[PDB]
Amino acid sequence: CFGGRMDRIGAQSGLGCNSFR
Amino acid sequence: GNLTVAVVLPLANTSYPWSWARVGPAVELALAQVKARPDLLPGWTVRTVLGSSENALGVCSDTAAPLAAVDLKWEHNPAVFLGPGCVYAAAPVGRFTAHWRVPLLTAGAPALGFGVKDEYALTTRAGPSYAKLGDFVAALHRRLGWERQALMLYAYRPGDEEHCFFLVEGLFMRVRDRLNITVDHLEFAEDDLSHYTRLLRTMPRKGRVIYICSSPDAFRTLMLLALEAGLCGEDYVFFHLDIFGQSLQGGQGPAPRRPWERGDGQDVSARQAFQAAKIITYKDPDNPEYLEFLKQLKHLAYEQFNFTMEDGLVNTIPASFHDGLLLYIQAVTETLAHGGTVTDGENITQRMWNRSFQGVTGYLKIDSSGDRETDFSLWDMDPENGAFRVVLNYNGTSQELVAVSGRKLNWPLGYPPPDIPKCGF
Amino acid sequence: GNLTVAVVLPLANTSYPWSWARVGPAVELALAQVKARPDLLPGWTVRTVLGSSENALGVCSDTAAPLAAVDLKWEHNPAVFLGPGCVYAAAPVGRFTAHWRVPLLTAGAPALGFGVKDEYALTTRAGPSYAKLGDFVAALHRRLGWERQALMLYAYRPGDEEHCFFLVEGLFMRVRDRLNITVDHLEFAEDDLSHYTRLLRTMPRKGRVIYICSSPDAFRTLMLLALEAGLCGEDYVFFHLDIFGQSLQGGQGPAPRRPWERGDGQDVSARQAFQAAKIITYKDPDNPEYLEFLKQLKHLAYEQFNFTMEDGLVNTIPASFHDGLLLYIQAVTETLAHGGTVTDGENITQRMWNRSFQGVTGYLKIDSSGDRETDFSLWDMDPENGAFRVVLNYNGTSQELVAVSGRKLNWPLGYPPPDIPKCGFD
Amino acid sequence: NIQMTQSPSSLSASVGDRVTITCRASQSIDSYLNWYQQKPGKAPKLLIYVASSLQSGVPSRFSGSGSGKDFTLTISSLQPEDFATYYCQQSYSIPTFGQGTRLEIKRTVAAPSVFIFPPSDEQLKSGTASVVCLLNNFYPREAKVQWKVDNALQSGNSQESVTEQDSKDSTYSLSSTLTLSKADYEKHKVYACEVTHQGLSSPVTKSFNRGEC
Amino acid sequence: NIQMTQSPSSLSASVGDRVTITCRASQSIDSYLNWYQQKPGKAPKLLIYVASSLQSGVPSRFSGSGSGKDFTLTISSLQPEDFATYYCQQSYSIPTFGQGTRLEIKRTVAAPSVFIFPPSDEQLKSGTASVVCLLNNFYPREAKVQWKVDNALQSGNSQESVTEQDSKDSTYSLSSTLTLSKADYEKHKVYACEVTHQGLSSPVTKSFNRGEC
Amino acid sequence: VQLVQSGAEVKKPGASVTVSCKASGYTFTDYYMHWVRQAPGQGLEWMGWIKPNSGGTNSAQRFQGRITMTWDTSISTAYMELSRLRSDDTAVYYCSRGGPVMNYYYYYGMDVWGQGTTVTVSSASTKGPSVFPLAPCTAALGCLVKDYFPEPVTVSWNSGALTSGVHTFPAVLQSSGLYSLSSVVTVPSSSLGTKTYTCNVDHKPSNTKVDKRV
Amino acid sequence: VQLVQSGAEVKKPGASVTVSCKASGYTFTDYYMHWVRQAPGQGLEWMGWIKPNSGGTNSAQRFQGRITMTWDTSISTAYMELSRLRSDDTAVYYCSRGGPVMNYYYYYGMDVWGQGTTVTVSSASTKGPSVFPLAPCTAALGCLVKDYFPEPVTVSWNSGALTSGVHTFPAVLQSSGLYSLSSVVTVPSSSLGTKTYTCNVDHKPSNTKVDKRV
Ligand SMILES: *[C@@H]1O[C@H](CO)[C@@H](O[C@@H]2O[C@H](CO)[C@@H](O[C@@H]3O[C@H](CO[C@H]4O[C@H](CO)[C@@H](O)[C@H](O)[C@@H]4O)[C@@H](O)[C@H](O[C@H]4O[C@H](CO)[C@@H](O)[C@H](O)[C@@H]4O)[C@@H]3O)[C@H](O)[C@H]2NC(C)=O)[C@H](O)[C@H]1NC(C)=O
Ligand SMILES: *[C@@H]1O[C@H](CO)[C@@H](O[C@@H]2O[C@H](CO)[C@@H](O[C@@H]3O[C@H](CO[C@H]4O[C@H](CO)[C@@H](O)[C@H](O)[C@@H]4O)[C@@H](O)[C@H](O)[C@@H]3O)[C@H](O)[C@H]2NC(C)=O)[C@H](O)[C@H]1NC(C)=O
Ligand SMILES: *[C@@H]1O[C@H](CO)[C@@H](O[C@@H]2O[C@H](CO)[C@@H](O)[C@H](O)[C@H]2NC(C)=O)[C@H](O)[C@H]1NC(C)=O
Ligand SMILES: *[C@@H]1O[C@H](CO)[C@@H](O[C@@H]2O[C@H](CO)[C@@H](O)[C@H](O)[C@H]2NC(C)=O)[C@H](O)[C@H]1NC(C)=O
Ligand SMILES: *[C@@H]1O[C@H](CO)[C@@H](O)[C@H](O)[C@H]1NC(C)=O
Ligand SMILES: *[C@@H]1O[C@H](CO)[C@@H](O)[C@H](O)[C@H]1NC(C)=O
Repeated sequence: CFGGRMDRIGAQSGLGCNSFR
Repeated sequence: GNLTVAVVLPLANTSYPWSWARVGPAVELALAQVKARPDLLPGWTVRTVLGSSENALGVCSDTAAPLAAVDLKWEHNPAVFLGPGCVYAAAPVGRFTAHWRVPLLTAGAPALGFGVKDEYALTTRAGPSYAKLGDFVAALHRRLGWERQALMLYAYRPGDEEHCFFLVEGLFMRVRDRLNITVDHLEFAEDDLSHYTRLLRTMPRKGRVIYICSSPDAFRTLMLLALEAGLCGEDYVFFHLDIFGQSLQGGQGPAPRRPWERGDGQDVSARQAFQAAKIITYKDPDNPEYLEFLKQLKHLAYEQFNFTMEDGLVNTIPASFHDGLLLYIQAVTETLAHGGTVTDGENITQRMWNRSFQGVTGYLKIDSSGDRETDFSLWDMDPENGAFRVVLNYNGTSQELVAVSGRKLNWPLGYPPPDIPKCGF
Repeated sequence: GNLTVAVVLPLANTSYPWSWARVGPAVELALAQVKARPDLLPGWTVRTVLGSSENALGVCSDTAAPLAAVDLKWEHNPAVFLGPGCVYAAAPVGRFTAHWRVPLLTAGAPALGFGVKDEYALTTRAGPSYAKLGDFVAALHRRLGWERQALMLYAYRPGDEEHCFFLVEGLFMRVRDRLNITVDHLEFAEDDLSHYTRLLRTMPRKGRVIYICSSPDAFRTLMLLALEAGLCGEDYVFFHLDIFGQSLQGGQGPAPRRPWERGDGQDVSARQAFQAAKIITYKDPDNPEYLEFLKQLKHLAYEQFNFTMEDGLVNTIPASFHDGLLLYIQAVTETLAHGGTVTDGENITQRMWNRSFQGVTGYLKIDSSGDRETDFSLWDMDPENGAFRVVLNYNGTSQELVAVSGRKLNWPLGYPPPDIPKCGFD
Repeated sequence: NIQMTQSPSSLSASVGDRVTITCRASQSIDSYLNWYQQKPGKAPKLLIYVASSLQSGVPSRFSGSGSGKDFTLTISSLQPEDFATYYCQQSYSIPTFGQGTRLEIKRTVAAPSVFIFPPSDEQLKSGTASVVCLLNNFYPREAKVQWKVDNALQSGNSQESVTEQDSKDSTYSLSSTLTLSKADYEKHKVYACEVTHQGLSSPVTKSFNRGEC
Repeated sequence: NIQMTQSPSSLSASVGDRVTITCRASQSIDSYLNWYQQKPGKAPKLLIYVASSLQSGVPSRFSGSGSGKDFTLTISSLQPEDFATYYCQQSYSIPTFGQGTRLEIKRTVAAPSVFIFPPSDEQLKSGTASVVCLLNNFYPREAKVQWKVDNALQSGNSQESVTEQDSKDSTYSLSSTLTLSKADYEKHKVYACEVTHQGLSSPVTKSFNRGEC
Repeated sequence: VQLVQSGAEVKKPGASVTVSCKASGYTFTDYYMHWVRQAPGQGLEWMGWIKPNSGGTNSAQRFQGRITMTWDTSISTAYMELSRLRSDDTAVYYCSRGGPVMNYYYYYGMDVWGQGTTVTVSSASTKGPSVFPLAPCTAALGCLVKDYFPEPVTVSWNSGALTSGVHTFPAVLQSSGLYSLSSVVTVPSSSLGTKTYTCNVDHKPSNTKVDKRV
Repeated sequence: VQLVQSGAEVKKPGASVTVSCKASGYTFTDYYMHWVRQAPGQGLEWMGWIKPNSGGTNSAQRFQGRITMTWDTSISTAYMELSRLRSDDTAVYYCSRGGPVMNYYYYYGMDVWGQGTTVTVSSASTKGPSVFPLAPCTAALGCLVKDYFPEPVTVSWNSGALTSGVHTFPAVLQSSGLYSLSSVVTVPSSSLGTKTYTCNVDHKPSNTKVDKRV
């Protein structure tokens, strides 16, 4: 989950480190 | 006395389901209904203040909405906040209202992150959510006997605010919580032929029951590619999670709803491929009160906001707003009937939670978590006509599956394929 | 006139590198230096207001910090904002300042999300950044001739704001942007035990050069497990991204350091295992001005805050603040020397960017992106007595690598192992 | 920017009275405020250069105070030369000027005198007629004037001129002029103007006829 | 909750004047305000409700205005029975009262008539020595009384009592009492109390000797 | 409309105090009833109110936990009970009516007030006052009363014959838990011996009959 | 300290105007120079300021587009250049000094002001006035001036023979782009014909002299 641009309220934990760029 | 209601919704942009041009007529209809009823706050008048939750670009932003909410709170000090609908915009407003101990109402924001009541207390969601989709999926798996594995895929776009991403995380989390089975997930580009080819290569070796979130064009292209990729309907099943039903109309009951016809020379191939695809959408209310409310809403919107609305499931979003407002009013009355003031957020929030209400949308039920239980519909292709039709409905209050007119699911081999083939992956 | 500086830092908790108990003395020293210097703001005085960025629990939060910033802006209307340090707390504050066109100065929040100036405009970071670590990694790869593959692992711990997430993502993005090589990544939980077994089972099939972001105890346990399994230094290399120097106490001036001994009965095994491990840390200043500043900082903090500070690289965090503040003052003077006002923001930020300054830490440079270039250090163990020592330093202003006293980076076999074995991963 | 508001918009007081003027800022400013006084036909003169100082050459009867978002300018004893327009200006940022505050003397209520003038023959020769009616020696300044021709009202074709308060009698002049084309003159007969004033118990109509004039 | 502030703390005016009391709210309240007037020893009485409406049976001279966070109460044509304490109370939620605002008449400054009293012999036999000196017919109430024992500053062992304002002369009465142990009385000879007042040109010292009495 | 209270008791700390307020001239269950206490010097303070028709009660955050309010519709009376008394609980309590209940108009002002009930909480006992004459060593004379409990005490000069120029200072609470005050009179200097002076004190709780001659 | 200005020219829209400010009598390079424009009926309006010693310049957002201000330290003069003039640029311009340059005290108020200059923007020719006498049909005697350009107009009538009790109305800009005003003073009706009344209108820009019998 290193796609970036997720700094918009990053307090959400979530899952899914499969961006598959 | 006067009761002040603060609204934080986009006032200029009308492309969002929760736009002010579609909510304003509903709000004024709710106010008229309250004024016309003597059992809803007698002798009290409700005023509404408005604020913008969009930047100069006219899209949802996480900076303008909190500032507008803070300015509204400072200037007017409202007793309740309405909206916003965008997840990013409404996320800080929830925390701000929780700190201010001000009740918040929202018919949108179906993100799973709002389900934590400790961080987001005094927040009520009267609209559709994504956890009910997980409950419906678990019920379908229980009914069909699938208990081994599942696959999830979603598309990435730079325009939307990761709608498929949020829907998929909610669905996957609820499936993991309930069915405790092994589920995979992947993200693919909306427009990339190489990505499509590699995805079609990867899919056959991961699972058999597959859920896809993407645009209707992307789904059609994927199904067309799978037609000659070797995938058939006797082993593979595809589900399209179109909550608003963009591939179809949804607004009207009786209609053909041909999704595979586009006049591009591949209609026959699309029809042949679509024999192994199903669509999950929202449930359309059928009571005449909903039709009358829709007609009044269209008339008022055309008269005032100079906006022409279109039939569809999107119209179910503002209507719930209306109903939710009514519920809130009732709660206030109960407080005034039990020795309280209009600034008792905790008591009102407890009173609305876990309650049954009657509205234009029907019999709504709010559980102890403050989330409204929603209904879903599953479509199927007609074996003879070839046009899609509604075949299953889900009741979330009783958590039951109901057939329509004694219809049966269309299976190419008669029975649903197993999760794991006999040969194996 | 009066100049108002707004600080948003934890005023009660004293466990963060940017805590007020360690920044306040630095701010006082900077103000005293400004007052004693007629060049900086002649005839002007500088004020300071404080606000709390923590909740009742005492940790930094993304809810209390924006509210405190809004309250400070409404009550005092300052010209510059200081802090916060936590990314989740600083980012909404940074966006609010950008909307308000008020300059923001900080030394924390090194997350990659702040690297875009379209959204986080008028924001200056005077502290270390994670992109410089990526530049150092790329330079090391170029020097050591590795251009094929790399492996990344980071640990997840509940309690902190994902320390090994932002660093790993920033370094990974920088490596992809600069080197254009295939790099993998993986997350593991240090609390569990089967996760370590799965990691040791999956590492040989994913690469030979591995970067690890975990606690020193977790790193030692992983190294011991690798030694027991059969991993050796002739084919594998391990790098530990300990920026603040936790495995090595302090990371101060030269002294024998033995991080493989803790009296657990297996010191020999740990010493043998650590023959293939290196540590990447920050570079401490060498000028005596830094030592004098540290002495005065510790003395004033002890007398005025009832806090006892230790020796370590963490003390390099508040000092940068000091230096940054000085730079800001200079920029203001330049504006006041060009027929301007202190309430413009854009001119001051533009003047601050792409400038060379001299401070207690040394000669620093700010590029066009408003990110201070930081030096790095690589620690190596002495083969004779088995103690770690500094052997290589990286300067980011010139992007160069320099040895220390002619020290040679020894290897178990004689030369660095190849990035990919001739037989491949199969 | 910062918007600056002055209160009250207008104020009437006698000689030797205590008067206060409030200046409010939309944003907090520590002490960056200046007070200026301006007389008609003259350049403004500075009175206070910070929140609470006193510029050289200014009488001690003026005082200034306040902070944050609210400031006050106080005059302990009014004088005949102290009646002027007051402005408060902020200097923390790009300077902005307020809407002003007019100060006038206090006088008893007086009744207006209504005078009418039928259009001259020279105006008819030129091809454009004009009628005028004016209120003379009235107080206070507020009044309403309406035009009525054959019980019909026209708007947008009239102009109003008002003078400044005189030093001797403290009176005002309020003249209304209605201009019309030559053609429109002869299809109407009687022209009148109605005046409504606080001092008058009932509105006064002044009328004339085209034929007899 | 919501904190309410009253301005000013106290004021003085004559019969037939005009006074104004301002109430400030920490938060925003549309029209949730009530005004009460309370005389000493009597229950409070409601004058204005919902910040704009006058209760039946209340003189029309009282008026109320304002909305949001600023409210004003104006009293015109003051009467001798209009001097009491005024409170502004919010009624939005969890009603709270103000700190109060006194309002009395204005009179010429007078000079106190200070008298002293030696302690009684029977009180000394009990085991306590008390010396009292009183101030009579002084205006205003603001005054300073200091006890001196053999030219030494005494503090922490004295009490003062002030009576309410009178009607005929509208003056004040103050009494200061110093309490000391029986043994402490005979070890000193000179006892005095010092009076400092605005009306008095210079401080007045009233002294007596233990041996003389 | 009329509101009548009763009670002048003094309770030891840690005890319970009950205040009863009776309404007449109007329907009891048609308006709210608020309870307001006023400290001797601090001022008015709001505690809570009761809703009779719906049986609802509201209390302040600070007073919540040790306050109980009840009412009886048959006799149109309301009772308030406070437990765990402290030294700061000495005040005057008022019962007031305000706001119609039909449309939930709880924000209306309080237009009817009671006479008030005085409650004193202290650790002391009834004790007789002591009178000490005060004479100089225009002339001033007076009598000082000290060490009495509880309030009130009435003092008169010459059995009411002399009233002009008589000033009675308010009582002050001593550090020992008792009260003291002094009453003074101003007389012409020429009348130092022409007429006699006598001050009369009356303490009803202690039944003290003392006639002290100056 | 003296501030001298010069210029009262009128020109068609779209041209350029220059204003000269002289700061003789004091060190020009030791203080700021502020340019302030005031509308005829709106109020004061800050435009910008310059810093002579450091070569600094500051302008408003809505004015920086078409204003250029320079200075000449040889003669201690400041020049203001305005271009793209429209109908909204008809106002009065002022030049003033305030704030020392040794210390950056830009917040100091303007101490010494200038005399001011008037700039008018209009597209019209210099045409003479038209005078219409007023006669009664306790009367209305006077003269009305119509369709004159440009400002100003001299004394109303009689060249100051009748000064006591005189009223003059300000000029009003009509839709046609010209100006008009009037002046009416009523005498007792007894001496209407005994004294003759003549109004004199003089116009320097057009060199027009009109003597109209009332
Ligand atoms: C000063 O600042 C420090 C640094 O932030 C604070 O220390 C942290 O305090 C927080 C708040 O309690 C801690 O967060 C909690 O951590 C729990 C795990 O901690 C255990 O495990 C760690 C090792 O991982 C041990 O070091 C530690 O001693 C414990 O044994 C979590 O389980 C908690 O999660 C639970 O609570 C949260 C709400 O807080 C829920 O949302 C979760 O769902 C869950 O129920 C929680 O995250 C943090 O671990 C502390 N860090 C350290 C290093 O100790 C000080 O408390 C603070 N002090 C003051 C006075 O301000
Ligand atoms: C999904 O399943 C739900 C439950 O299985 C369905 O909810 C039911 O909806 C029907 C309407 O079609 C309700 O019937 C009405 O109920 C109201 C409310 O009853 C009130 O009065 C009774 C009197 O005893 C009281 O006990 C209740 O608490 C209410 O106060 C009546 O007024 C109507 O006359 C009518 O009977 C059912 O009550 C309701 N079930 C429950 C358990 O509430 C829902 O409709 C299903 N979804 C769909 C789309 O059909
Ligand atoms: C109204 O909102 C929509 C979002 O639903 C805007 O459409 C997006 O606009 C941005 C740029 O503003 C583009 O980058 C996106 O690609 C657009 N998305 C889609 C789906 O079109 C739209 O521009 C807004 N309109 C106005 C007038 O603000
Ligand atoms: C890293 O390299 C830069 C540039 O080579 C060094 O900056 C120089 O510092 C010296 C000492 O102050 C100056 O005299 C030079 O002018 C600087 N160079 C430039 C180009 O400005 C910097 O000192 C180096 N870092 C360290 C720690 O030595
Ligand atoms: C409600 O608002 C109206 C104006 O819309 C105002 O007149 C009235 O006083 C308000 N009532 C309250 C209780 O604030
Ligand atoms: C600066 O602050 C001081 C108080 O510290 C105040 O007296 C002074 O007026 C202020 N000056 C300005 C220009 O705000």
